[PDB]
Amino acid sequence: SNRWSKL
Amino acid sequence: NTDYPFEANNPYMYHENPMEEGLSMLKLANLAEAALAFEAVCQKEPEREEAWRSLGLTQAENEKDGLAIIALNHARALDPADIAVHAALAVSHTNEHNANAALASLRAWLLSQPQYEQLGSVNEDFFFAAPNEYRECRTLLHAALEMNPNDAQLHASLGVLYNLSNNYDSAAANLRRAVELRPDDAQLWNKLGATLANGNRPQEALDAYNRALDINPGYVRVMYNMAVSYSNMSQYDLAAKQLVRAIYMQVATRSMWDFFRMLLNVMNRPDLVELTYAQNVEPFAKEFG
Repeated sequence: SNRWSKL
Repeated sequence: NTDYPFEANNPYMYHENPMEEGLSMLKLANLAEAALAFEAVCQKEPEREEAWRSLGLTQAENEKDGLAIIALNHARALDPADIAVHAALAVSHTNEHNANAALASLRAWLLSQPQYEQLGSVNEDFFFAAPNEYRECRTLLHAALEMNPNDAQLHASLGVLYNLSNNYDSAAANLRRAVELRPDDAQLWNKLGATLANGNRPQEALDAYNRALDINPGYVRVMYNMAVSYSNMSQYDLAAKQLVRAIYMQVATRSMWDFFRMLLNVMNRPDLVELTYAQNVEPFAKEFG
């Protein structure tokens, strides 16, 4: 699982 | 590096005051449009700051941090006291992994508030590389927090900071405190969503993102963020559906297509991957309207 979420 | 790449054939170069047209396209839950409008006000009136701010603030919501920072820097260039621009800057650099520019922006967000400018009298163990800058404005925001125990924008700011140091433990505690206060802030429900997702709880995250879309039914980041959680849980059908809705609602688009290309990949569809190179979201059928 390694993708980045955005604020 | 300085100026905005303005989109050609802007239909609002022909409209008498497009600021108002856009401001209510944002009211009409339609970011792609409202960005064009503000793009004109900025080209018609360079010197008007609430145009560059609305432009930036909107592009960030429309999943384009690149253009959002360029735009907020001009709004800051015009008014360097503008707490909403600085709040937004911090969020954008945090996402863009520019640590020093983020800390600077948070600090500036705090010290510009007249009720906190008293704190400007300042002066191995805990995390960050970029360390003095981070120990400073973590202290500074806690002092601010024991002045005003329940300032929601203070928690939301602590949440921003704890994402940079990868402490989604504390970030989620604070951003949970921040919604609750303001349980109808979409900006804030997303932030929780992302904190949770980054800290490996995509399950919960998906809840937080739904509350956000209940409030702003056309918030493109979030649609994208929902794809990111569905992808991280290896539920690629769902990620794929969600990214399409996000791509559609974005309008051309971005590395958004690159992300969709790797989904169809792991999914074992060599077709479909082949035809991502047309602009067209049209053929991709599982959703309609």
